[PDB]
Amino acid sequence: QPLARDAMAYVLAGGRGSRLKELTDRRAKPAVYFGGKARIIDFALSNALNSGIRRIGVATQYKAHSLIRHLQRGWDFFRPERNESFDILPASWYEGTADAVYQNIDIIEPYAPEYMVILAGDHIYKMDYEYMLQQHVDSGADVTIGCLEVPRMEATGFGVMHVNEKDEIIDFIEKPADPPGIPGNEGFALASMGIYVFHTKFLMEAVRRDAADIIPYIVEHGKAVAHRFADSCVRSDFEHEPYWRDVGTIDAYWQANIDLTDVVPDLDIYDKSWPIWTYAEITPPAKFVHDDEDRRGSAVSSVVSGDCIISGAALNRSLLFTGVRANSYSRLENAVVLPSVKIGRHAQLSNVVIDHGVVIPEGLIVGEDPELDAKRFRRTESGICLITQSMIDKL
Repeated sequence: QPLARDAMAYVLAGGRGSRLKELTDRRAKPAVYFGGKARIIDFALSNALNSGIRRIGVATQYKAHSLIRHLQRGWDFFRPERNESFDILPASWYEGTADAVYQNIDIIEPYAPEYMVILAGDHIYKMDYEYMLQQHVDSGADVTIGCLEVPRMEATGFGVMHVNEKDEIIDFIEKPADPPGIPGNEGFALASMGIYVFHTKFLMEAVRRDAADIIPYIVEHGKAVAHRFADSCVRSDFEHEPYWRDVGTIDAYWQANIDLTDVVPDLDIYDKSWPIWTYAEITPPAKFVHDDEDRRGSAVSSVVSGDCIISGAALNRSLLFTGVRANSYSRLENAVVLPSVKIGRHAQLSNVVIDHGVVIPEGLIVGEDPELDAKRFRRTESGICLITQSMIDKL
């Protein structure tokens, strides 16, 4: 009996993405657009669905308006008569991650799932959660915790799990200077994905027995085991390794998107085997016009969504979301361009993330003058400008 039939996925989607700065000023991190493909939250949601988990809850917190609208419009196909449910819970004040689940016990117990699968909604990755449920029951564990096997140095910006010979967890440190290594495989550490499988009876206990803090109390006073991302990752034939991304900074967000322009991308957005569902509208095709001595609308080494009209504009190494209008004599290079952006004639922009809906003035130049760029816009140390409508308005 597939254990997924009896599980509920509970998605924590209050993450602010503080380090994305003005990208997350009027939206939560899980609402952030990714890949010309989806919003970040759709990865976790899609994994649950693809894994056979048909009961999903999503707890929101900060600036959730657009996230909730997205869920309402995109994730609307679950029917309770078929033992399917999708609950949007702005329960999660809020006060904590644990409280996000606690305060909606009265939504959970009616469904009576045998298993809870707690998921962070702010990471991009694909995983078949049935593996982790089978480990969780077979192992007799109180909690199974999803983990990345990363080099000890890279584990420094992570909650890290110190394990023993058979993967049982003996301690946990937040951001360790010298991350405890894996026994017999030192120089790799086991970092926390913030993915926790429980028995539901147990967790209601844990939540209503310590609610009115932290559940690594289980580590010390109980039985926590570790599940490795590599044991249940989903990989397409065109992905050379298990893909996971945090896109925690403007650099990392830019990079993950622009990497999709590669000839052989790390993430395969063309894969059908483990599909990412999202909110999408019927959209006309992308259009390229003008082929002149002075202007040519085309794209090279780029990803272009539908309803994009590239009119005498030159795009190189760029990713455009739906709705973009790029106008004559403009040029984009190394640009990640969110939906519905307009690029005026003669504008030239390089190494930018352009926010949703921004109208870029005729003639604007970005990525020529680093000093002017840092005055007008959010510039990273690496040279990426994040451009919003409010930065454009005060020029």
